Amino acid sequence: LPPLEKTVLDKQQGFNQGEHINYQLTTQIPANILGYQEFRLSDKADTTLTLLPESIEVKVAGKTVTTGYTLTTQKHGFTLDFSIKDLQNFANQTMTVSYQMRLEKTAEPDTAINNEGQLVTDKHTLTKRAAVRTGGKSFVKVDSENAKITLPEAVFIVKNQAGEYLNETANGYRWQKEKALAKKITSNQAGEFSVKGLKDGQYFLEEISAPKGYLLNQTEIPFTVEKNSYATNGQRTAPLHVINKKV
Ligand code: NA
Ligand code: NA
Repeated sequence: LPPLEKTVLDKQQGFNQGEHINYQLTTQIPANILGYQEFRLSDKADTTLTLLPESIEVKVAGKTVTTGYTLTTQKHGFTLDFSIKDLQNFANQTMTVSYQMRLEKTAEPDTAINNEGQLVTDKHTLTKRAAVRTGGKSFVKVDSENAKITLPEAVFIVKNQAGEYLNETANGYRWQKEKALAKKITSNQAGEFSVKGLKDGQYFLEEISAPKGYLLNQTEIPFTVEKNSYATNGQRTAPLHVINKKV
């Protein structure tokens, strides 16, 4: 029975919202492919993943293939419905399908985000899912003397190790040099705020606006994004306390 592999490239640190994720389906065309009535490769992903249809590339033994199939594409997946007769030329060879999907801003940190690769023939159906993640961190803005006095209207931007600034575009995040494009994050009535949709890393907060009555911390505030720095099975990780001294 023809096999099925699904892989994701460089998934070790998770991914940013907006990042283009490289996926691959691999199978092997059976020697007796002419015996089959049906042969279809597909992916159907979570709605947190958007397919880039122009990315899709079918190769056999390294060579790009453009006929011998009908491609269907939708927002969160595709189907390649192959002509049996045409696959005879590729009997006994490896076929890969490379494609990309964008992680949307609806992707929650510390959740399994699945795709589902599938090979359907008339004899059998093979299914293999893969999973990706993004990360985040919670914070709470507090008085330096009293951790229970939580402070609204504190405004921060985020920086990476290079001193670049997190920008929100329509589709997700990008690090860039212009401070005026920096996405702003503000502590709420409970003093709380978070950063969601970053891959693993060491990043920093820079306070650009203090709560009324309080000083601006001139020191950048380091924080780590990694697996479970935001949540563990729905239960939220405890916020980093960000302290403010009063005038
Ligand atoms: Na087919
Ligand atoms: Na959290």
